[PDB]
Amino acid sequence: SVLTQPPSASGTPGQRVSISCSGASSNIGSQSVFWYQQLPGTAPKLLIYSNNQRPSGVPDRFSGSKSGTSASLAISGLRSEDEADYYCAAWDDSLSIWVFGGGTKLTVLGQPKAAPSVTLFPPSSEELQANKATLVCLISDFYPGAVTVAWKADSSPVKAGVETTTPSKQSNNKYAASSYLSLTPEQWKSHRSYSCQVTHEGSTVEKTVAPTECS
Amino acid sequence: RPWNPPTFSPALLVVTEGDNATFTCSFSNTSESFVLNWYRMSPSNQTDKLAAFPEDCRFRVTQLPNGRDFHMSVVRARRNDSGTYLCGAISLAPKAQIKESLRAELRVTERR
Amino acid sequence: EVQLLESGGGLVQPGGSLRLSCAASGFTFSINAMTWVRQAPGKGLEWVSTISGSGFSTYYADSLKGRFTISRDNSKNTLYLQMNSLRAEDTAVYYCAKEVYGDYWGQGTLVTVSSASTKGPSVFPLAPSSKSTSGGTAALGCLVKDYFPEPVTVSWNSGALTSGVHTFPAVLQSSGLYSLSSVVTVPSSSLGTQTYICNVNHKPSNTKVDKRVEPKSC
Ligand SMILES: *[C@@H]1O[C@H](CO[C@@H]2O[C@@H](C)[C@@H](O)[C@@H](O)[C@@H]2O)[C@@H](O[C@@H]2O[C@H](CO)[C@@H](O)[C@H](O)[C@H]2NC(C)=O)[C@H](O)[C@H]1NC(C)=O
Ligand SMILES: *[C@@H]1O[C@H](CO[C@@H]2O[C@@H](C)[C@@H](O)[C@@H](O)[C@@H]2O)[C@@H](O[C@@H]2O[C@H](CO)[C@@H](O)[C@H](O)[C@H]2NC(C)=O)[C@H](O)[C@H]1NC(C)=O
Ligand SMILES: *[C@@H]1O[C@H](CO)[C@@H](O)[C@H](O)[C@H]1NC(C)=O
Repeated sequence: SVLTQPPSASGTPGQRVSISCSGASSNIGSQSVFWYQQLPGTAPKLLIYSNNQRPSGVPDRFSGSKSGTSASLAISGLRSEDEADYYCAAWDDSLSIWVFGGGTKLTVLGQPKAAPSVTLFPPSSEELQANKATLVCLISDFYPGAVTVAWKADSSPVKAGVETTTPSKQSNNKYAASSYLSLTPEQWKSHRSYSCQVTHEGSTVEKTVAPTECS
Repeated sequence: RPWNPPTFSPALLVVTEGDNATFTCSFSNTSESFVLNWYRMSPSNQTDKLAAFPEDCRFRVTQLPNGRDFHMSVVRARRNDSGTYLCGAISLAPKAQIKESLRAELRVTERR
Repeated sequence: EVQLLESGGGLVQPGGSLRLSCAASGFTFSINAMTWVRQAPGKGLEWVSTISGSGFSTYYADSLKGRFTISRDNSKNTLYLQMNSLRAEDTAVYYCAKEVYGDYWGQGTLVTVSSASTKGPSVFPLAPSSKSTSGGTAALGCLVKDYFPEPVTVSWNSGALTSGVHTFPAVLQSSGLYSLSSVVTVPSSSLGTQTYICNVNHKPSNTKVDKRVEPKSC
């Protein structure tokens, strides 16, 4: 993109952060700058129009400015809910196009720590009757949004048949992640127990299931 | 006594030479003594009046049935119509006073 | 007030074509410029095209090389995007938006450009038990296995239950099929009294599955 933005920006709760947008005389220099907020899992929304005006619904903690061929979005009183991708955009009168900036991921560091909740589901009766077996390790309510997942079958590490998602934000502003271990029914019944072990900030929560035990 | 200015939308309108371009001016009047003007900013940085409601022929203003909104249309836009536009509500009574909208931009492009 | 609703998304083969639609309400469509923007998974927004209210002015991203045509029908309050000679790189969410600058956006529709086959999901319950109970609350879920293409959406109890819900991102398995899970935290006292059903929608296969998640007695 011909509007360049920093790829990342960060602050801690209550602080003020600024996100820059750099362009040229044919765009930012001669045209209005607009900004957008894109929260995780959602469509963009208009945040600032005409360099510095807020649509209804946008709080006054968000402001925009422009000078020369550069523009800036400022966010005062940073909150967890502000974690999102921010884009600037403007018309370019040399090419007769609309241009979005490359986008800036805003992270809000220093939110309250929260250890993960872990729920380990054994294969369903229904799935086993369909000749398949999936262990489902669901991980929720944690902050910071980074975990490591390890699987065991009776104390030995398993790496084959594991798929894990990257943490993403929940409704309540904490993070969640998921991990799956795919087995055949025979493999499922081969071991006394299986465990999902989740490491978060150097500490670990482990959940166990057993084929002989209704879990 | 305070009163709110008109709003003027959209913030940016892009059209090719020969098309029409319509802005919307919205005004919550508190009485019936008012008039609505449509302006453009001159090179001089001065408001040039284009049209009014109630009532060159290329700039038209139309009052909608809802008793709030007005369509302000450039018919057969030209490249040199590119610039900054606004609307203004004039209270006629009890005190003659103008309140301007925010300004919006029109960009009129060359037909490829 | 303003509403924008995309349709026409889904799976298309490379070199194929697809027409997207966007139905609009809550504003005067005939005088309003309308726009398409797209976004590839994990990437930035990319403006595609804008059309004037009349249809007589259209603008396009240079990168498209005239493979796309924007059009509208003011009679029906509908915007269109004709996309031809589709390549893998066109795989993205396509958003309809109002104005050149997008004062309002639709939720988007995912276009997947692939020669792989459609497959609807198998849905399995993730049943609550003492082992998914945390005192006054309990977790239950649904496993949505082996579908293609994206996306699946999940609701609970037909949208009456939204609090405590989390639907995870999909995993892409080595099979080339996707799987995801949805979980919900509910009062542990409700496990015997309240039915919980996950509603799984897979529009690319015209499939919907409603799976009852019964508690285990252990
Ligand atoms: C707010 O103004 C509307 C519009 O008023 C008309 O247009 C103005 C520009 C000005 O020329 C007025 O003198 C005009 O009457 C008022 O709406 C109307 O009200 C009258 C009386 O009820 C009705 O006969 C007309 O049909 C209406 N016109 C429209 C287009 O709605 C409205 O009453 C004003 N509101 C207040 C609080 O005074
Ligand atoms: C651009 O607008 C002209 C003018 O339209 C008139 O003025 C507008 C502000 C609005 O009040 C319209 O309802 C009016 O019709 C359009 O030309 C007129 O179109 C009508 C209907 O087709 C026709 O009967 C008239 O003869 C036309 N008048 C003139 C001066 O040519 C024109 O079609 C518009 N161009 C577009 C939409 O591309
Ligand atoms: C606006 O441009 C037109 C040609 O597009 C020209 O005829 C007209 O004179 C211009 N306006 C002025 C300079 O008054």
